[PDB]
Amino acid sequence: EFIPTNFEILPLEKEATPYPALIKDTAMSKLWFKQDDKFFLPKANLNFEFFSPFAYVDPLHSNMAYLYLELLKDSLNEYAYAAELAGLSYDLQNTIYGMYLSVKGYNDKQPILLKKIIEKMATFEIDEKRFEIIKEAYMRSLNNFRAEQPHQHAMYYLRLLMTEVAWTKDELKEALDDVTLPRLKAFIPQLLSRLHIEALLHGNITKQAALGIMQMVEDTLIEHAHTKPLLPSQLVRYREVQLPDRGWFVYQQRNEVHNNSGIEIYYQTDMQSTSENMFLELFAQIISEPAFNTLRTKEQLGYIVFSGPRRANGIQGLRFIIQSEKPPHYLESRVEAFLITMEKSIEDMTEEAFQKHIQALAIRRLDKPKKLSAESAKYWGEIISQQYNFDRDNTEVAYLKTLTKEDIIKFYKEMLAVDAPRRHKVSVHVLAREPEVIQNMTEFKRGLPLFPLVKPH
Amino acid sequence: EFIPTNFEILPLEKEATPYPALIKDTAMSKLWFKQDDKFFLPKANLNFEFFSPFAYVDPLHSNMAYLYLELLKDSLNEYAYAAELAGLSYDLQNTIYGMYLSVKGYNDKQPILLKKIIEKMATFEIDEKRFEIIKEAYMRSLNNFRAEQPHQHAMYYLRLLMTEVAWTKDELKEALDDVTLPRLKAFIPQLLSRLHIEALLHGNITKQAALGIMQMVEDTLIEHAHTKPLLPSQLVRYREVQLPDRGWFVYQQRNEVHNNSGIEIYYQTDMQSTSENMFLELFAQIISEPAFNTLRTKEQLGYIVFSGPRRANGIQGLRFIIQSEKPPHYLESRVEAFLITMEKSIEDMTEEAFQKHIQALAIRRLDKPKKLSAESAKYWGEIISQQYNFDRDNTEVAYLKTLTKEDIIKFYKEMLAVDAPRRHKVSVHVLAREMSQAPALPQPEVIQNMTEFKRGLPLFPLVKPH
Repeated sequence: EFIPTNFEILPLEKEATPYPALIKDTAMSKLWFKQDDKFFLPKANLNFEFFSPFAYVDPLHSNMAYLYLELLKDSLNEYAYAAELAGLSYDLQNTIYGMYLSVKGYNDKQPILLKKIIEKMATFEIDEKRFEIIKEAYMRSLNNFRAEQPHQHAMYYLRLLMTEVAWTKDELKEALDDVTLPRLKAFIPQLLSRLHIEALLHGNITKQAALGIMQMVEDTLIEHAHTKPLLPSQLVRYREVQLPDRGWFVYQQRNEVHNNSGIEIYYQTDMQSTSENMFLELFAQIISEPAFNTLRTKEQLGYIVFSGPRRANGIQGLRFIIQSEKPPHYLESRVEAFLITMEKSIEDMTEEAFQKHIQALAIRRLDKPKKLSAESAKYWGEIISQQYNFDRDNTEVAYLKTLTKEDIIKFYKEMLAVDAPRRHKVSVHVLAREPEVIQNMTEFKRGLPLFPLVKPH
Repeated sequence: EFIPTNFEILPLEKEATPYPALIKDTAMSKLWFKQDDKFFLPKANLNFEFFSPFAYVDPLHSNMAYLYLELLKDSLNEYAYAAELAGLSYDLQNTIYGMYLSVKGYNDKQPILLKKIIEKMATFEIDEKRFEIIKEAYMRSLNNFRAEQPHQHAMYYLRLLMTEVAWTKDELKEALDDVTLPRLKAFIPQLLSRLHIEALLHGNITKQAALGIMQMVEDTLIEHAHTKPLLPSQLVRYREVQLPDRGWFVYQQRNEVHNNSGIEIYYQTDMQSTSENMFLELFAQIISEPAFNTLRTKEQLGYIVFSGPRRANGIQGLRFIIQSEKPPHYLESRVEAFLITMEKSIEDMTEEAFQKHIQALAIRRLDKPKKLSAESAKYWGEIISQQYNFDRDNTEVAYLKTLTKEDIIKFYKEMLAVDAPRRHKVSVHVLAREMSQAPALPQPEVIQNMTEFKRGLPLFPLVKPH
């Protein structure tokens, strides 16, 4: 029931910001807030990150976190679905860093519902055969990972190689022999003991009641297990590996199931500066549409052929996701033919190609939101990257029109040419069922540098 | 009963290697061993190192590790005294890596005592009031670390800044407010679940008996806590902080007791490449005696005046440790004045200073070991640094004959001078309790948050192991 009365719209106050302001920061939590200006709807959306150290400590802890949230979902689904039937949808998911909480719906009863959600996932129990079915089930999903689509395989190996630490699915497979009820049951209060909160509150709501409810919530967190905040030195992130400025390295991975060869051709550009976002977006699109002309039709590589940006750890990147059944060096050679095609296709650009193209980028980028969850998802998508540049849109567009033909030529050469000093190229071969070598990826990653992080504005 | 009857000199075998070979490799361990051709004593060394991810993850489990090993030795002391009286030493220690074991002594009950030690710390129990005493007592030992001399305190900050992760002593101090005995006792076998041992064994035993001792140990572990081997992706090390190629950064702390300011002046040259070893060593000796001659002696700056190299994490370095009662920037100015003094003193070198200086550097570096415990500490210090290049001596001497003096200007200009494009300069201030011509150096940065400092900063590569 939960008092479905108050659907009223709340008028905007003195805090007449168009972007979410950080209304509370502690060592326990960090709180951003934004009333709805454009839509004025009787709705609210809430997103929560619970940051905690125990997440990527070891493949065993990751499995336990998984199973925790997984069986947690299995526990609460039976209670939650009738309230979800009332028009309040949600999602619980995980991060490599922490936990992902979504609360979406009306303004009327999210405080009571979220209250009972916190009270519910605080005091948590395990059934035996339930644990076995879920265990076996994810065990299937794990050794299944030999049998999926090579574009996912390629993105998995790329996010393996180009992060700081990475636990393979093999280790995850072998370690499931030890997941016992007492071991998880020891793990559970340890995890929830000490953690960090981060929250998005967005809708026709107030700041003070948001602070009081959020306060109430973290006070309940302290009420259960005597929660203490985290230390501000263990809010670390994982950096990304610096290529030694010239290397073009490659290796191979042999699939077992699919008679298909994926391939991902990674390029380190740079951190997201304001110039580099528009460099990479515009250059990506200038190699986008002629690729639609030449790759499927003319070069006939495959059907799942993809190229483009990479947004991870605050670091930009360039990729070529292609799954087909080919020799990988043969496929690389026609990718290099496409690189020659785009290289001269730069220098053959008229003013017209340029102008239609930058207007294409413009309408590609420009759109007003259409629902509070969309804009809230973009803002959350900025809070997870800890950037907060709320008006990067206007600045990047204002920069975007201030480009020349020669502006991307000077962008092109040092990173992409064959005689290039800043060429950061690396590919990953995924084989079908039938530079330097990389023997041990730890010993590979041993003597390679690490990129800096972004200054928070 | 630990009195020996083993007085038998073992004849050296057909296996006449001058350096320890990897005689046993598993996914669990890695084992290095030699025996003394020269020294001929019935004694042996043992340097077991436990390795674990969970050691330095947080203040809390590290606190539990230290209190564990403390009450561990405290329990096994009353037995240990007869061995210690006989010349059978041991040491349990903790590292940033894991826990550190170093046994040394005679050839009597070596597998036997080691068997007991491993089996004891394998299955170990806790008393209540014993836990209260270890808690309270090391808790009292914590806030004493405000009170030490700032050269020691500054070297703590040096190993603080020049690593990847580092827990300060306050946060580590505060985290013991909630440590109860059941949390530790739950923690312990989880700690002991998986771990790595890599050991150097040196002295009067054989190869096959060493294989049996190693097997013994790991089998004892698998017997107790069912230890399984690691995978080689969790063979991590910590990286070291990049400097932004021209920056000179500094900050200050303040002591309460001492009325003196300290300083340590760090310089990132480079990794130990063949050139850089003889470069920095030669520069270290040429900055050794004249700094002692003019700064501490002649200028009478202070008493805790120290100069010289720094070698940590496979990274060379140059540091200057000076505690005195001075303004530290004033002190910087005369440090830099000494740099100009040395700069001029370079070009004034004849061939006699040159030849006597490099020969004295050679004899400073070259010496055959006298005590067996010394050479084991050097080799061990190289095994923990994962270098293993034991024939670095021939390497260094062969490189040494190929040096000039203009090379050290080439060393001086981009790396050490003030007009440097490749300037990697960093000092550390430590204030006192209450707080002859220098040019205008560029401005330093204030450093409020060391974490937010290290946040966007690159990290160094690691070393290819020899």
